[PDB]
Amino acid sequence: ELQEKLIAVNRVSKTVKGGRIFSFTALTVVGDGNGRVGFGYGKAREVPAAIQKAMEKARRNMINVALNNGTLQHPVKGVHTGSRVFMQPASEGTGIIAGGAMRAVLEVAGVHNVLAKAYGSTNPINVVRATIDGLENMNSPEMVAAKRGKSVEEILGK
Amino acid sequence: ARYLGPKLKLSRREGTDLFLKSGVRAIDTKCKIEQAPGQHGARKPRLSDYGVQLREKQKVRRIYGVLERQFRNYYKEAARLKGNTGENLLALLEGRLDNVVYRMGFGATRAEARQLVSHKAIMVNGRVVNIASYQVSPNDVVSIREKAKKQSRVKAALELAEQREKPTWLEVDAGKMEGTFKRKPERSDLSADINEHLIVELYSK
Amino acid sequence: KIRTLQGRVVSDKMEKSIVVAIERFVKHPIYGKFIKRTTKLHVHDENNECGIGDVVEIRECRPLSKTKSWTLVRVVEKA
Amino acid sequence: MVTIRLARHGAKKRPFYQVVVADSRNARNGRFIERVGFFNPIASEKEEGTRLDLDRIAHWVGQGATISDRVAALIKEVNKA
Amino acid sequence: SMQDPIADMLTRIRNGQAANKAAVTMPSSKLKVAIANVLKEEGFIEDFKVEGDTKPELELTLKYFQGKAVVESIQRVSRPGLRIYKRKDELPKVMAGLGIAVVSTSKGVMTDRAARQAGLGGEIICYVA
Amino acid sequence: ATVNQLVRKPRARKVAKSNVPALEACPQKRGVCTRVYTTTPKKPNSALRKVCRVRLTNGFEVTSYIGGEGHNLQEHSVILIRGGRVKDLPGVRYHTVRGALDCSGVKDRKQARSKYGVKRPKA
RNA sequence: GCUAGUAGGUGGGGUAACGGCUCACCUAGGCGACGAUCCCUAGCUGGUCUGAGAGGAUGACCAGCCACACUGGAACUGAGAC
RNA sequence: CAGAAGAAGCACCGGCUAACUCCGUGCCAGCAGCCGCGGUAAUACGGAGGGUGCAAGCGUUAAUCGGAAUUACUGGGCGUAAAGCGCACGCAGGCGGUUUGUUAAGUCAGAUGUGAAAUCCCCGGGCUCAACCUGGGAACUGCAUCUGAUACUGGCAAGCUUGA
Ligand SMILES: [K+]
Ligand SMILES: [K+]
Ligand SMILES: [K+]
Ligand SMILES: [K+]
Ligand SMILES: [K+]
Ligand SMILES: [K+]
Ligand SMILES: [K+]
Ligand SMILES: [K+]
Ligand SMILES: [K+]
Ligand SMILES: [K+]
Ligand SMILES: [K+]
Ligand SMILES: [K+]
Ligand SMILES: [K+]
Ligand SMILES: [K+]
Ligand SMILES: [Mg+2]
Ligand SMILES: [Mg+2]
Ligand SMILES: [Mg+2]
Ligand SMILES: [Mg+2]
Ligand SMILES: [Mg+2]
Ligand SMILES: [Mg+2]
Ligand SMILES: [Mg+2]
Ligand SMILES: [Mg+2]
Ligand SMILES: [Mg+2]
Ligand SMILES: [Mg+2]
Ligand SMILES: [Mg+2]
Ligand SMILES: [Mg+2]
Ligand SMILES: [Mg+2]
Ligand SMILES: [Mg+2]
Ligand SMILES: [Mg+2]
Ligand SMILES: [Mg+2]
Ligand SMILES: [Mg+2]
Ligand SMILES: [Mg+2]
Ligand SMILES: [Mg+2]
Ligand SMILES: [Mg+2]
Ligand SMILES: [Mg+2]
Repeated sequence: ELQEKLIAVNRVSKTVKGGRIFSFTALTVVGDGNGRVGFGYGKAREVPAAIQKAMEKARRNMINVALNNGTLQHPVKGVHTGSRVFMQPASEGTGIIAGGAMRAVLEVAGVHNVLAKAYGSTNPINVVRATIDGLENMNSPEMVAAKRGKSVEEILGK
Repeated sequence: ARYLGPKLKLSRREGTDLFLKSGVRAIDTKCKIEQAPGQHGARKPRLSDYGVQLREKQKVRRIYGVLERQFRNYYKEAARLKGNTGENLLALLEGRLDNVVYRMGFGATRAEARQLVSHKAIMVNGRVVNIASYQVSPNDVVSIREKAKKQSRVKAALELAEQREKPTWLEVDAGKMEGTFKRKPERSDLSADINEHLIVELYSK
Repeated sequence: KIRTLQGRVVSDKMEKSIVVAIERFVKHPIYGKFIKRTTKLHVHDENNECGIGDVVEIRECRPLSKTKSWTLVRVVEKA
Repeated sequence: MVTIRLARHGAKKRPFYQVVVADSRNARNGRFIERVGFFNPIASEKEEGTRLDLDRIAHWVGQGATISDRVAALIKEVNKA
Repeated sequence: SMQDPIADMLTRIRNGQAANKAAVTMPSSKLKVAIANVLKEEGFIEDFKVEGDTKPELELTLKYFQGKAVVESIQRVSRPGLRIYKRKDELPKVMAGLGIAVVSTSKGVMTDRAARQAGLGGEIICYVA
Repeated sequence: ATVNQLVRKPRARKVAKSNVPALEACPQKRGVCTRVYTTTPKKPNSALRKVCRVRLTNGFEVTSYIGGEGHNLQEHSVILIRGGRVKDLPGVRYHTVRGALDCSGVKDRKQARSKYGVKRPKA
């Protein structure tokens, strides 16, 4: 039911009196392929434990995205820390034209066609955060009409 | 300009049957299909995303017998043509004369259909065509030449063809050894084990 | 009708001649900002009516000297 | 003088002439005043092998343009439909 | 010194929405009133009124839907340092048509869709989304 | 920068200098070896790398690496050089083309033969 | 900072033709930080390569325009050439 | 007509980057675009077996754009990463509160002329296919002129008081 993807595993270190203690971090995303997506970040002495923790957090941190037939509603910009991302809808058959970190998020969320670009820092943790922020801030015609007190036809008419 | 090596190694690398043999036997009884070729073939291949895209593209290429320059040209044409690029690419591949002959059943394999086309045994709308990459238009008629109607391999291919699923976009008469290309096959009429969006993404890398 | 320019007299010290500055308002090709440009023309001024600062009116004609190919029509405004 | 002639285009062994009006001094495939038609000598059956703007040709002839022999033959064939 | 009252009006709207103000008040002008009319017609603001004779004051009543400001973003486009004019065939689309662009045409201030229907270009005053 | 400032002084592109100036934008250049010798690499590497000081047909005098195991180059040998820096060798910006002019190929080479000018063995 | 035929005017001459094109006289002007003058490089365009675009780079082949013809200079003939 | 008969190579395989083992060597010989590799159990040097990618080509070098939002118009920055003149006054320049009228320069609309052909793109046609050739269109985002629109910017005239 839920598609899970491991985006990056990194080895970090802290120094103690006897020397360096290594550990691992895992960044993952989960999604239902129908507008729900979440990301998890886990730390452990071992890679499988870190990955399991990340999946556990991702399953709990899901948000909702208003998709339009497997594409975005409109161009969106997202930002987190040094990472800036830009995404726009594309015609059917275009595919996911995006870098790896954005691609995992978009694919588990269920975006099938999109043109994307990452500016600034391409650190995967912050790129994932910026991508999810843009998707969560995307608007749909229903929301726009409701908030403006108009009808969907008046929003998208002549 | 044509792959001339062992055929089952390609299917073993791609992890599936590519219909590179006639089908009189089983791919499992002819080869270790579940195992990749070579000394290290038993290893579990961890594939990156680029590896997955590349393997999908190579699978389609090996199925249709097309080399890289021609396939890239096909992709460029598919992107240029209106509509869904992956579906356009699949339609362009299915429009090839050798593939049309194989689907009509005059060749046991696509390689055999290609040899039949090359050796001037195939006619399109009453003219001899020996170009394997010739594009077959709708309402076109593909027929076996009269001097080649006596070949036993054509009859063997015809009796092997009905053992498989009949293409619904063609209309074949085996008595006269001739068929009509009624229309371009839709995406539904093609195999569901082909992910053309992987190829489309690969050619954007 | 006849194509015609309008400008401001910046010099009149020549005999029967004046220098007229014509201002154009054009969009910068790269940055899109509308900027002012100036072209200076030598104009034939018979009777030496024009003075420095007057807003004058000019048209194109045959060459009259090395640098003169324009001639004065009327004085729109006098300084 | 002004003349109406054929400029050879197309490919090797497969010529395709453009019927053009030109100052006769210019090179055969060079500067021309106005294109008035075309002539394909290897045109297949059911394909238009010759097309001429007879109104423009007559206008230029009235203005004083001469006509090459091949273009005159083409005009005769076109008029003899 | 003050050199763009329109950008000032837009900023007052933006900051008031951010501060959850019921209404925002500013010195009035005919262009500001025309822009306010477009905003009200499109439903981005609730109402507006002009009070006073010698020093007219424009008040705009802001709206909130579910605890969130209706004006998600409002941005000056043409500005004194750089004027922006667009022809009818190149009128911008805001948020893939979900937002509006306020355009000053020879037939008055209207949205980009209205200018497209009238077949007119003009000056792109601002984007609202 | 504001648009006024850019109108006054436009953005300036930085010119990039070539890392192979002695080639003068040619794919190769012919030279005559004035010296053939060995040299030691920069740390953390250690070896006796084979180089030659060569005077080119355009008058440039440069140092060129001699790749491959063993070579037949000496003073007055006429060689062809191509672009390519040797990271651990200080100021060696060019590579000798093995198998061109007086430079022979590498003996008993079976893999990557075209990179060292070795003909296909008759096997 | 540059310019004395230099900028303009009158008259004569000259050209197929307007014109400091040339000559005599008079006026003291003309160009220039919206870059004159000087120095370095360069045939120009339709186009070509790249790029999502905006741009960046480029001007071989084909076609339009220009310039040159061992080097420097000159005219003759001619509808047209220096 | 005859007979599979006359017709396959090149680069790569530690990561980026698709593809792994043995033997030889032992900071040597050597590799290398970068990270780096080589010190006696080297998937990085050299050979072999196996494999990967292209294929009558394959690699290398040179050179341009890209990736480079790394000159940022679209589309960047300046407390501490590079970056606010030591502080001012002020010419040129850029910018300009509010109302009415007028003008129509900017701006907008339409039309006309031009924007050579070829090239690019779309729909077709002919070479067995394709490259290639070719019909028509679209485009040439520009310039000029004419006729209109007057909200906004500019000019002109008259004001107003909230900036000064
Ligand atoms: K790390
Ligand atoms: K397509
Ligand atoms: K004169
Ligand atoms: K070392
Ligand atoms: K002179
Ligand atoms: K004179
Ligand atoms: K004179
Ligand atoms: K371009
Ligand atoms: K250009
Ligand atoms: K000369
Ligand atoms: K050993
Ligand atoms: K900027
Ligand atoms: K106007
Ligand atoms: K006005
Ligand atoms: Mg080929
Ligand atoms: Mg003159
Ligand atoms: Mg030169
Ligand atoms: Mg770019
Ligand atoms: Mg040239
Ligand atoms: Mg000579
Ligand atoms: Mg004469
Ligand atoms: Mg000459
Ligand atoms: Mg790999
Ligand atoms: Mg070993
Ligand atoms: Mg090796
Ligand atoms: Mg750039
Ligand atoms: Mg920066
Ligand atoms: Mg410091
Ligand atoms: Mg600092
Ligand atoms: Mg200070
Ligand atoms: Mg001050
Ligand atoms: Mg004002
Ligand atoms: Mg054209
Ligand atoms: Mg047209
Ligand atoms: Mg006004």
